[PDB]
Amino acid sequence: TSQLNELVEFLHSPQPAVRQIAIDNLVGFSAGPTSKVFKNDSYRPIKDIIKMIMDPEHGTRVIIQQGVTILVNLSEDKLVRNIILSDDKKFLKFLVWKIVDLTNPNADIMCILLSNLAKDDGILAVLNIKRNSSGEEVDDGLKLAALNKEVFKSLRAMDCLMDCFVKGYDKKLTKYASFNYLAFFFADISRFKLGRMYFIEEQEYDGVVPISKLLVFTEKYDAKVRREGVASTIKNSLFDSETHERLLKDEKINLLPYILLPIASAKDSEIDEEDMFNLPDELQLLPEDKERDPIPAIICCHLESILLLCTTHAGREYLRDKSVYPLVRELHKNVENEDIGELCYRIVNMLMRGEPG
Ligand SMILES: [Cl-]
Repeated sequence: TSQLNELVEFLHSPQPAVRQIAIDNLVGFSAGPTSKVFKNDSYRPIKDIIKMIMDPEHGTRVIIQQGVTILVNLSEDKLVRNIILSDDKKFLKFLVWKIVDLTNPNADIMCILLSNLAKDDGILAVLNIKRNSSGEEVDDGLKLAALNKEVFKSLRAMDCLMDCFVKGYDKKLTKYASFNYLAFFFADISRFKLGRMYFIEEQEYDGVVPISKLLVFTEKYDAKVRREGVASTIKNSLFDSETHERLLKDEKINLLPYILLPIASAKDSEIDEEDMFNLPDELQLLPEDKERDPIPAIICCHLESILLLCTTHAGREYLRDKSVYPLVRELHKNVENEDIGELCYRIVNMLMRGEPG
């Protein structure tokens, strides 16, 4: 196929029917070598597609679906992501409020787009996106749908996205979405200092430290995406060792048990009675079928978190008192994976150390 260049220009035709036909024929070419065409004329096609998606009148279910599909494919390019975020600031606002709209059938692929955009630090703007009110509202030419007041108590976008992920798993808020890929969004945004601070500080709308609301999903073994993203979010949240003592000893957060459960097993582990007594309550009287997370990369991520918590003496004391060493030892014994093994002994190397001077 030759002259795609002519076809892509019809994306900014004044006639809706033309735009409709153009994007319908272009979505197929957004994957693979032919995707180069969308970067023609300083990424004009991408700007046009964004304009099409946000159109309150002509932005149909299909056009949004096809438009977002294209962007998802093209968002692999750093330069494309830059256009999506900075060229027209309102799109990111449009995107996050559409995800929160529980009547939006394209919510999940929008979560995927959002998670891809989180690779760019421009994503940090999300932390500042807020509404004047719930209920229908106009904002910089955007028609924001009314918030469901029963489930969304905040006017801040980040809080609402958190609500979707925490309460919307297994289609519990919408028949259209489970918001799994918000886990990757959380993972990538928590890499940045300002993103990390959201997750480890108490928020106003519910009076809860956000990272605590994600911990339960470390054991959701029918949602690999959720486990992966949450694991990385926990790890990123522990970047500053000066915050470790507070986070570990906050009983409302109860952080440690949800890092340890994925590496704990009922069948394999040999742990003394005295050591078992010191485990967190959640780790005792495990069910007989309790097994470790089978995916090594997830386990290693949990071990990286434990290793981070070994940075301070107070941290190491806390981990030792909770029988983290026996747990790590048995993991080392029973899971023959060199990456896991290496991390296990790095943790022991730290827990072997006494107090500095
Ligand atoms: Cl999954």
